Order: sequence, then structure tokens, then C-alpha cells
Amino acid sequence: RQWALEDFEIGRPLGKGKFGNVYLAREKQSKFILALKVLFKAQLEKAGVEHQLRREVEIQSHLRHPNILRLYGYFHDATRVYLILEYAPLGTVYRELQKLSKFDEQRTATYITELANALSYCHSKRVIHRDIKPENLLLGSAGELKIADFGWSVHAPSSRRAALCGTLDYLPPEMIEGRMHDEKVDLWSLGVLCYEFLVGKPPFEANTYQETYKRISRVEFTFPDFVTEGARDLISRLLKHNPSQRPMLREVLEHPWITANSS
Ligand SMILES: COc1cccc(-c2nc(Nc3cc(C)[nH]n3)cc3ccccc23)c1
Repeated sequence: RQWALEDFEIGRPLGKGKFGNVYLAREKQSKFILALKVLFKAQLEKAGVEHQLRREVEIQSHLRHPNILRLYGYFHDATRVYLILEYAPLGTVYRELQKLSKFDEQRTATYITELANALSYCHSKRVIHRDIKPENLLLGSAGELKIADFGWSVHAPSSRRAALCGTLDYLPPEMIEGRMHDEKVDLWSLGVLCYEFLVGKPPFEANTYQETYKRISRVEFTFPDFVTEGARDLISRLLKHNPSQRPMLREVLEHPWITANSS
């Protein structure tokens, strides 16, 4: 548990990142393929994120779950902080949803099954409010999703203003109104995601901050024609204004639309 740049061979960049890029790395000893996040100190320094990184890391360290991108560890140098991450060979769900436009019920219901497991285990570890939008989602080699919502792992560079609203569309009423909140915020995310997987855009898109504030606080959304009865049933239950009328994660996994559709 005391790593350095030299335990690792360095391959190509997997992609342009936010405070640095991700690279293919290979542990010299095991010959194990890995991803390496490069986080430049000068850029964390400015942005004002230095201690936020520190926070996220010391937490992500103690989280082991098939649907969470493992952090194996990290280390720094003169100029860079290095995150040693699991490698998810396939893209982000975001890239997939861009070629496809939308997923079918089987895939969507599987995605939701895995986020529920990752989420219930998160809640069991006292960890809540997980940023599960599609660009925070990687695909492993079996097509299985991995939540990558820390260290800017798979964040594309952005304007800082572009990042501010990174997650507005995924925020529950109790968070955009500034009231206090509990684990139930993840159940609302799940509902957004489910709607986004089926239709190709999250339910509350709008132009202005204010218009998006309105649509979220008073839960104004509609389903297109094709969204089937069971899916509307599920989404509808998850997108309830009152936090405590949202299902337990358990009843999400037992919902008959999920069981009809996953694996
Ligand atoms: C902006 O989207 C980004 C940013 C950085 C890397 C990728 C990316 N990542 C991975 N896998 C990864 C990445 C990590 C930290 N573990 N496993 C695979 C890809 C494949 C095609 C294009 C892009 C990929 C995307």
C-alpha cells in the first residue's frame, strides 16, 4: 500500500479527462491491466477542489462492490496526483446512449437492477447521494455497469461553469429547494436514470435554470407514447415529490417490471 509511478507500465490514453487524462497501465509484477487517472496539482489547486478530492478518496477506498469502480489506491508526485483505478474496457453509458439514442426495456431494467445493488450497499455503508448520471457510468467487459462518480475519473474537460450544473437534472426537489435530505435522494436519481435510459433524455430538461427549477420542484414530466405501463409505474413511484413515498431499494428490485425484464 505504498505505490509509485514505477510500479506501472504506461499505455495509451483512454481519453481526455478533467484535471488530467486516464491511461492504460499494467502492474509490472502481476501483469494486470488497470486504468490510471492523472490529476494535476496546479489545476486542483486553483479550481478549489484539493480537499474535496481528499474527502472522496478516503471514502472510495473502503468500497468494494461488483458495480462500483474499485479504487485500488493512489499516490502523488511533484505535479500530479495519480489514482489507480479499475479498468472498464467498454465505454461510458453516455457514449452508448449517444450512438443508440435509447436502451430497450431489458437493458434498462438490467442497468437499474445493478444500480439498485450498488446503491443498497452504498446505503448500508452510510454512503448516499451518488452521482449516477450516464457519464459517470462505465461498462465492464460483460456489459455490466460500474459507478465511476469520484476523482473526476471519466469527466471530460469542462468550463467550470459547465460543471456547476453537471448534475442539476438529476437533483431531487429537496436538494434544489435547499431543504435537508436523506438516502431517499438516490431513489429519485434512479427514477431519472430509468426515464433517461428509456427515452434518451432525462425527464426535466429545460433551457433556463429557472425553468428547470420549476419543473423539478413541482415534478412536471410526461412520458412518450412508447413507454410501457410497468415502466411508468416504476418511474412514477420513484419520482414522487415527498421523499418518504419513494420505494425502498428492495421493492425496486422486487417490482414486477424489473423481474419481467432483467437477468
Ligand atoms: C470523457 O470520457 C472518458 C474519459 C476518460 C476515459 C474514458 C474511457 N474510459 C474507459 N475505461 C475506463 C476508464 C477508467 C478510469 N477505468 N476504465 C474506456 C473508454 C473507452 C473508449 C473511450 C473512452 C473510455 C472516457
